Amino acid sequence: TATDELIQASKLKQIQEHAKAILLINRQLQDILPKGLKTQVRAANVRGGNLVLEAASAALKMKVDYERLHILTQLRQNGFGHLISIEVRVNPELYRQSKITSEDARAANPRPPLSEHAAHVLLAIADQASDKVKKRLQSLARLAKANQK
Amino acid sequence: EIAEISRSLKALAKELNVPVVALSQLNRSLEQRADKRPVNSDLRESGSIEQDADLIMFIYRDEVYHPDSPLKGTAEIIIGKQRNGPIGSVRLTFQGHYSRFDN
Repeated sequence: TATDELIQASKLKQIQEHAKAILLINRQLQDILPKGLKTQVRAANVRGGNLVLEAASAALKMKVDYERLHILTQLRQNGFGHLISIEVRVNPELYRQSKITSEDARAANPRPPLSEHAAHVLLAIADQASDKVKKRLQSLARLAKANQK
Repeated sequence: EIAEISRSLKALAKELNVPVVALSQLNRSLEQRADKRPVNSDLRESGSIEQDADLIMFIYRDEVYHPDSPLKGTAEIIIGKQRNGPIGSVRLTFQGHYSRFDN
């Protein structure tokens, strides 16, 4: 299917570009991080010289912040010389790849409040409409909120 | 029952001197074959409506069966039966977003 053929190639391109680097960092973090932090802290994104780490809780973020310089130094020694800064965020059960899959084809932010323009056109039609339709058009135009200036 | 409905609609068309368009579903057996375009035999299995129809038109979309078809957005209208004209096929632009066929 066309949808399926368009999928894998895009995923592979992302891995070639930067997901592989994230995976390598995640592998390195397992060696760098101490005992109970290895499974609770992961690399989420890499952009230019900035690395974004995610901690399961704010308390864990503090522990990561304590060793942040150690992590950055070791990543550079292992070939990530481009990394110069680390941002630590708190992420609970929120699924990284699943969020990407769910909101991939353009940000879906629906903003449907009615415009004063629509109310004006509804009233313009109401002038030519029969009494029954005129009342419904005026009712819809009354429902149209704007109040600009 | 379907044969009587088809006969009654043809009688209605003659009575009022008006074209009567009736929509029909193709038989499920066609999906088992899925190798060629729809034919009159696909409708005969559902009430022998062919005998009463003056014009039979089939709708075929290659993109539905083959998403990688080069005919994406094109629907083929197949003339399966015609009393006052030729049989053949017409390609139309199918715009699903607008629920419209264009020439």
